[PDB]
Amino acid sequence: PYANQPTVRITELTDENVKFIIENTDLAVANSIRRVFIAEVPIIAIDWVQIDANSSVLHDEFIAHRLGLIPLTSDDIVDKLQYSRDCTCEEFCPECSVEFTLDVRCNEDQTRHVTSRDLISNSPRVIPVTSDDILIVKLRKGQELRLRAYAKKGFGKEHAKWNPTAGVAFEYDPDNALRHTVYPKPEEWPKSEYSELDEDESQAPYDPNGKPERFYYNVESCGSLRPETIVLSALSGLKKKLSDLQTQLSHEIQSDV
Amino acid sequence: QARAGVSQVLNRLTFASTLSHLRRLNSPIGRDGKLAKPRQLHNTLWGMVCPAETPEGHA
Amino acid sequence: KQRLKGKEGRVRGNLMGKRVDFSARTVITPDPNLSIDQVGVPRSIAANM
Amino acid sequence: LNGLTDRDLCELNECPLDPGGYFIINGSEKVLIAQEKMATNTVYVFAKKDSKYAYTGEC
Amino acid sequence: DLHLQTGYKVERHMCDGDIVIFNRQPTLHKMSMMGHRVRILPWSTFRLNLSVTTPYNADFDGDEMNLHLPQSLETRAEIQELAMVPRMIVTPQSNRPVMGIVQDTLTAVRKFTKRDVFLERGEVMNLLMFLSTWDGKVPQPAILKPRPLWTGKQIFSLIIPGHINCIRTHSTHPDDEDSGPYKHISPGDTKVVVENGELIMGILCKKSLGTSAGSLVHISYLEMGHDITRLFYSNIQTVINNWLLIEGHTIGIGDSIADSKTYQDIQNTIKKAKQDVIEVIEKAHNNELEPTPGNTLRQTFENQVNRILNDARDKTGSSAQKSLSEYNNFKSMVVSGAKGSKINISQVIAVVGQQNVEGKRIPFGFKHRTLPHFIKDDYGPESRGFVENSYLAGLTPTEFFFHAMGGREGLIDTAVKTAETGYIQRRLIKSMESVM
Amino acid sequence: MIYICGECHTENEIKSRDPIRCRECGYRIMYKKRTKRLVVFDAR
Amino acid sequence: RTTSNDIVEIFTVLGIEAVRKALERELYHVISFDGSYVNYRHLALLCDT
Amino acid sequence: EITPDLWQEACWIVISSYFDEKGLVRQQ
Amino acid sequence: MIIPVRCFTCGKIVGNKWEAYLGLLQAEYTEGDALDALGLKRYCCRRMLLAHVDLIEKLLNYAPLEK
Amino acid sequence: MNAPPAFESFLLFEGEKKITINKDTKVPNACLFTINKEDHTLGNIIKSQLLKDPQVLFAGYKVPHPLEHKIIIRVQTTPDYSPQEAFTNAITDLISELSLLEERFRVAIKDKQEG
Amino acid sequence: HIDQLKEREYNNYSWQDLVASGVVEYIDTLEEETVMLAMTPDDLQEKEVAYCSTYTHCEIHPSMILGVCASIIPFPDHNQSPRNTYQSAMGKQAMGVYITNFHVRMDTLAHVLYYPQKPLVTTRSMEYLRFRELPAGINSIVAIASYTGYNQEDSVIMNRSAVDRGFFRSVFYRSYKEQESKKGFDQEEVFEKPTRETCQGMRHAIYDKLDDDGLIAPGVRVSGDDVIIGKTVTLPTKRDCSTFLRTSETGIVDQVMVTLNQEGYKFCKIRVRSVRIPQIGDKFASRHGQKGTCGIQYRQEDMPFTCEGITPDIIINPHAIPSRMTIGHLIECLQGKVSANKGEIGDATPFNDAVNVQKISNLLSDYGYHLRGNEVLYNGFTGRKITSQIFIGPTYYQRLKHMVDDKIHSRARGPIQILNRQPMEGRSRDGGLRFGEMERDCQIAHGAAQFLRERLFEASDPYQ
RNA sequence: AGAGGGAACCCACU
Ligand SMILES: [Mg+2]
Ligand SMILES: [Mg+2]
Ligand SMILES: [Mg+2]
Repeated sequence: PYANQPTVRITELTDENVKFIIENTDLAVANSIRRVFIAEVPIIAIDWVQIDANSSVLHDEFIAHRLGLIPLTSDDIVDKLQYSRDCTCEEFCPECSVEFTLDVRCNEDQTRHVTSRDLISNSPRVIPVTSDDILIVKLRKGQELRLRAYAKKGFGKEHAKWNPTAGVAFEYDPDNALRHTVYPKPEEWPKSEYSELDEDESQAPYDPNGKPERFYYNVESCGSLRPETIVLSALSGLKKKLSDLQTQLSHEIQSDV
Repeated sequence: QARAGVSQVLNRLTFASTLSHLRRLNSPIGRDGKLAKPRQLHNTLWGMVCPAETPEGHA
Repeated sequence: KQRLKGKEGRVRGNLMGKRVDFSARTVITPDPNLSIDQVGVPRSIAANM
Repeated sequence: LNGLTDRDLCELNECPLDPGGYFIINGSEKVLIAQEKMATNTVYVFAKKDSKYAYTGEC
Repeated sequence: DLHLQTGYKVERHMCDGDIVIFNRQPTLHKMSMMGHRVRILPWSTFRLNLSVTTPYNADFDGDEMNLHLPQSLETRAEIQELAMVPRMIVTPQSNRPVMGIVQDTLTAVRKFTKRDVFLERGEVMNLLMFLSTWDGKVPQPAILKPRPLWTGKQIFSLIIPGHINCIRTHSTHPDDEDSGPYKHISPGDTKVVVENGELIMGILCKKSLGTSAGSLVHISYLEMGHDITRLFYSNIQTVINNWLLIEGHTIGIGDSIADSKTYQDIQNTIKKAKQDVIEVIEKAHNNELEPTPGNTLRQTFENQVNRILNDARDKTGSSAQKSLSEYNNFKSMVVSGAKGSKINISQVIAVVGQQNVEGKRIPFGFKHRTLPHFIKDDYGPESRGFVENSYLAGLTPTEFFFHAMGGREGLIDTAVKTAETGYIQRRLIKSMESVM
Repeated sequence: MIYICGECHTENEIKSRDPIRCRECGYRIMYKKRTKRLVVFDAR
Repeated sequence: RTTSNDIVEIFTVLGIEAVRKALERELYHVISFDGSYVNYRHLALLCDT
Repeated sequence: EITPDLWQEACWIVISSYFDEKGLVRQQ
Repeated sequence: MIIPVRCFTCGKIVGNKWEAYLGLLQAEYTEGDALDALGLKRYCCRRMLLAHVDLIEKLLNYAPLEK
Repeated sequence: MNAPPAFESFLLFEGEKKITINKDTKVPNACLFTINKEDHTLGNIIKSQLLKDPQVLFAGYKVPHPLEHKIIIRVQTTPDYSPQEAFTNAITDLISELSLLEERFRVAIKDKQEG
Repeated sequence: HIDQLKEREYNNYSWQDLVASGVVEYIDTLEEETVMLAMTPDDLQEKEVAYCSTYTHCEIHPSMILGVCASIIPFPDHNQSPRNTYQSAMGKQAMGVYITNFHVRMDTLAHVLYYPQKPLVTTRSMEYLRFRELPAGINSIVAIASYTGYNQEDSVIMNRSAVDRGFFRSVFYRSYKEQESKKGFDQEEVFEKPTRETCQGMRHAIYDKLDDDGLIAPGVRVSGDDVIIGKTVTLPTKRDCSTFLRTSETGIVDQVMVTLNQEGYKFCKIRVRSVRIPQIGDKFASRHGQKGTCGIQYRQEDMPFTCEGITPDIIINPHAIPSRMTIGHLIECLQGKVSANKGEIGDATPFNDAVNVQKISNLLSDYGYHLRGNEVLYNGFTGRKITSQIFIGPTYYQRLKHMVDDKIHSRARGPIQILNRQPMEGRSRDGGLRFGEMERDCQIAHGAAQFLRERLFEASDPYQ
């Protein structure tokens, strides 16, 4: 009646992705982890745009949308930052926002590419992933674009700009031994990267008492967070949600009893 | 007594709409007269009129 | 006579059938989570009626 | 706009890809739709159902 | 002015549980206006269950419907006691149910009710949570050892309300099973028997859960009432739609493709048919054609060639339908009765067939030829509109043009018949409106 | 207020209820300027 | 057993009850040719009216 | 001087020349 | 009109890839080889660059209303 | 015009209780837990942890409507054991599992980086 | 001739030189009855069993029998002809960049899409229709599956996380024109900011957003029943004839233009923009007659995913395919998968015979996918494998002009007609729905006498 | 402090 003791092994660790395997755990726990990867990891993104001048061929909310989709470096101060609904600063504060400033005017003859490098922030910890450059708008001669931007803290449930990851590859049982899917012609299917069988045989023999384990992961980061710390933030967030649920359940038990 | 719908406002919803409106034909048979023979796709329309492009409804 | 004779005259278009109050119209979408005698109504329409 | 280059059309704020072929009447773009009609100066022979004439030829 | 006393009337906003009239034009029959209960949801569209889209004749491709809100207790009680949706399950027009199980739910019901479907414990609990009328007791599994496994028939027997007794047959039921042995021990599980509210055997389909007389829904209505039948509908849809998440359904290229042996058989049949038509043409030109009783030379020639072409199309369709595997999604859709048909399968896989205009083969619109690409006085199958290619192989441009000519007739008929039918309906109603 | 001329692209001070004519433009069409009040945009 | 499908001649030859029965038969034929079924009461009511 | 094997290239080059010269509203 | 910042499917950043893609096409790479050189392996990310039509170049041809 | 704001999928406004417990009168030793502003992420993991307790007879979750944000979890236990105790044990159990996984993942990161 | 047309530029050899050389001839319908025509120069003119050996003319390409709207259909000979007709109808309603000059044109109604894409699977006729210059639609990863029952009948399940990234977002433009005029000798209309004490009829709407000349400045947010142009006519002290927005508009003023009309009077046009994020009920269509509304939107964590983490943007129901017989949809999906993996643009000219389903499958099998395009998908909610294998691939869809926000309507009480004192007609006039004769007949068959009385007497006009 | 019209024609939706 108690938990499993899951073990984790890491095969690939770069600046863009982590390939790791989790063994001895449940399919529901694995799916909860992989869906907390997408929609429950907080990062920092632009959520408040005020445009003073816009003479470009793209309208104001088009520019605001393209600015909000720009990823920002949120590696260490995302936990120190507070949600705007949970901090005492009315409108925006440095504890509840990060201010950006854009000021580009095209005086020169050939067209100027307004990129993410032109965004200037007050805090040195937040960079729009420029240690190429995300193109925002192209300016003809005589055109101008000045604006202010504020960045909040949120996760992927609210909006997809707070999604910290690219596509998350999740896979269990590469050789169909549990028969969760039924191939009408098993000889016609390509074999997975984690397939442990020979090229002659298409599927493993059916396992009657087996249950899914040894879950394969490949979490690709978009640049906002390191893919090593995406997993740690996800685990901490899921643990925090469970602890909050436990506290509310216990309080309800003492209230109704 | 005059014919109607000879001149129409140009449809500018998309480029395909504009081109198809600029290359449109019309038959002056009334829509209230209800006969299958003028509305049928004749054999002589090979390569002259698109066999697929036609409105749905009374026209 | 033209005010009474045909369709959308006074008799057929204003007495046998007529435009009514307390009505609404919008596009329908499926919902398998509703019972067969239940209809989903948007909040703006339910506020207007 | 006849015979103008793409740069001239852009300087006159006109789309180079616009095909033309329409009229501007009171600011609204109007298009003339071709009307089908029976060909003239040719002899056709028909036959009606309940008419008193068994065979009729018209021109 | 906010003081309220007895006798005042407050025009409050519409809330949950309000009774409304839901209508879709045209209003052909009395089930096109039925009463519903209001549930308030986000976004700006009307929501409705997939069962009631059949009496409304509606599909979600841009249809709009009208909402009528009764304003008095008199008319609210009248709509509640007369025009509610469960009270219009069975029509008086043809004494059969008017609403049935459709689409994804039907296609997944037949797979759920197939014999080889076994459910384990967590899936059983997940499905049992979507039963509103469940009594909270988990039934004994059909298999207890080595591992506890349930069957889909057990869960659907839990769905079945009361003690309904019903006997139906599956669409793939052989005609020789009842005559010979194994009458009550079915090899293909194609005989539906419901005894004492439990599904003993059989595979459910259109013929048991559809809008036909003597169906399970019809007997459920006539034995239990509209409330219990409404709960039956909702439970079927919720449980089966939640199991469809585990099961899955699709359609693809591999369903529409066949094997090379069947392809060569189809090609041989087409070649033999074309050779036969050439032989009949030779007999007609050599004055060796004896007219059939009661026809001229043109009539007997057209009858003979049309018989040859129709037999060819039927034989190719039978070969294509025999070629299908048990996992074929087209066959699943057709056998369930949700959508599609065997002629649709035949036209997809083997042969589209002869194209007809005004019930007749393609006329010579040019001077004694159908197209300029054909030679004069050619009565062969290619010249007169027989398409020897399936939709997968692609219709050849002459076949495309002839198919467009064929479909234009159906579009024209659909455009034409509506005004005449509407005038007939109006005249009939105005004649017999006051007969009581 | 000030309007932008058609092809001159030049600001010109125009009085109300007066004919619309451009300063050193022969052109009869002029456009209004961008508002000075601030508008807030939400990137969602 | 000899009968026609012309309503007026059946009427003027045989009588009102016979043409009522013939009209019922012709309506049933033109409805059930499509394989559809309608209840007898509606056809009987139309023919009686 | 015949094109038996490559015909698609020649056909669509001819069609491209036709649509380069005439256009799509040439009748109007 | 302009290249989107992120892939619609998975959210991978493709806004910075457009100029390098045009540079590789000018340097006479195959389109597939350029897509593999840019690091796009999923066909969603591949079709984001493969099916893009850059209309902002046509839109910048007209003279601006402002100075 | 009828689009709900995106924060209502996970934020409790004033008046809603996070968890409400109602007993089930049809069968003994059964309770229904209604959890607001949560979804399959917690529902599936709580159900799977509850199915590992041998004294739990029934365990499942459902979402009544995808447009709304609530979960109904029905737990039936054997007599002498209560569904509230089963739920508390499951949550504590999952927290312990996640803590073990977090510390082992940290060890694996430290091993892979410069090692 | 082929080489001279290959070097078309810097040689001035063209179609006129081709016609004048005597190799291409114009044939009308009457002369077409006396010629023998061939599909193909060699495939119908070789040596075989003799069908005809007196050919006089040859087709250039058989796919030129299609029109403008039917030339954008990929594989149109694999579809049913009613579906080809429906796509030819709906291609004129597909939304996109309708012209490159849209920033100057003050059209009454306009729709422009944010991110149009050229199709991955295209027809060779598109180059001459300029479809790759002004596209209308986005390639989308489409999985044909029965997921949660919200895509049943013709409905569509969309990806919310894709939509939040700009998928099928668009701008709706509307232009309002107002013309001041001296209609009477003592009747003058002037553009001015109305003032409450000097204007006879002032509505409850606010007039603060206007300037002193009575015209609202560009860049100002506007909403329902707001004032955009302030026009007042003197009363023989002044009657206000200011124009208002359409109800539930909620837009932003984009451009304000002032000019003089033909009569020499002041003329003003204002363009208002509004963004349209796709919602439940918005209508979407393929290039094969498969139209339908958006049933529901799921986030990326809830949509099904493959082994690589790809989630479909759009899920359509498999029930649409078998009755409608649009196999060209599936072939377009398969070719789009092959084209996206290879890096080329697929060719879907109608009568090719150089492309087959088997050839496309053999090309797909080299890239590591199943040859028929199926993939193993996982459940978004539970993580379990789906037992069936889902057919998934990129497919070009379009957004149509019919959105639910332009069609939603409700009325409790409001304006009435002058003559018969019944409610008005139309959405814009806050009108009421019609309870027609067929509805009255249906209520008669119901037997709801007091409901029929309320609808026809009490809900509509009562009188004494 | 309830403004505020109508006819015709065309296109489009189910
Ligand atoms: Mg229907
Ligand atoms: Mg329908
Ligand atoms: Mg419909």
